[PDB]
Amino acid sequence: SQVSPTRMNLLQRRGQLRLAQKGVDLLKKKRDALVAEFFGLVREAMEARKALDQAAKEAYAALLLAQAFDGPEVVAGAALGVPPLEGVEAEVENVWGSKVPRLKATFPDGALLSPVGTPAYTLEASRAFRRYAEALIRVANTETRLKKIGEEIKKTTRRVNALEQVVIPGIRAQIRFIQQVLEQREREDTFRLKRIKGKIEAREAEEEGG
Amino acid sequence: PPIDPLPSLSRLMNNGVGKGKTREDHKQVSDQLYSAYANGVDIRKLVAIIGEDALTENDRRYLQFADAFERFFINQGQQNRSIEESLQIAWALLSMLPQGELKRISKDHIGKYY
Repeated sequence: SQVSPTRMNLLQRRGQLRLAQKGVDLLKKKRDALVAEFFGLVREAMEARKALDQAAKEAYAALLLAQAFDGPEVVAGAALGVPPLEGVEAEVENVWGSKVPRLKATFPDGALLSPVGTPAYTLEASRAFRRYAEALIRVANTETRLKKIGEEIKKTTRRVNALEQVVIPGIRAQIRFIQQVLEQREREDTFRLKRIKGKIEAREAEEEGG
Repeated sequence: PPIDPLPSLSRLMNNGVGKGKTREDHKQVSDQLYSAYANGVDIRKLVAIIGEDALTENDRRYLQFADAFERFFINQGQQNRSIEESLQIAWALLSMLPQGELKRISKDHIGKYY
């Protein structure tokens, strides 16, 4: 049905190996860079997280049975709610491992400025909102980085896997198949040329005999 | 010995064999081993292609059968196994696959060796 020609195809399939092997060489160290730096961000992430998780909650959990009627008061003095449509600051960024968007969680929420209410807890709960915001930026960058480094990792293992099967020995067997048929064609050459020789000698053998 | 049966294909597989001409379950355990390994090695293709996986929990059992058939069965050194010893223990690796997901072996033989 669809079968490869020998003479036309030859030159394409020899440069096929040149093109492939070199391309894949550098393709290799292309993602390697990006994963080495990625360890750096995942580790560093949680640094602020242990510190500020606990000092947020410090006041929160100590303002639940002194709240549920001082809930009103606390929300009043403080800076009103973050917008539900893009209260966060979304950033777009094109990078290898496809176009993945990032973002940083910084918005207003105030701190140490609610008037009236519980002496300590009110103000301490308001201040705590910062320790959500700030802390959240770390996870804001690593969970979006996670989706980028997903793309790379998967495409990487894909190419290796693929290459060692369909591609590489296939781009081989093409030269081989070609070769062998070019070669074998030249049996008929020699056989014909043989019989040609036989004629020639047979002709000069009628001058001197029969 | 390294024998891979997946590119292997024989001419007869129910001739010179049958109930009492070899063992009653020889004929049964033939086709069984074949499609069982198959569905193991198959997965190990598709894992690279997407994520680091390509399996559920109903794939994970056929998965261990490609390890099980491996160094336990295929490998043996040069030790002589008997026609008994072969199929007998071939049913201890077939305990790891669900018996309700077997379709290449008959049910009356499930009750003879489990």
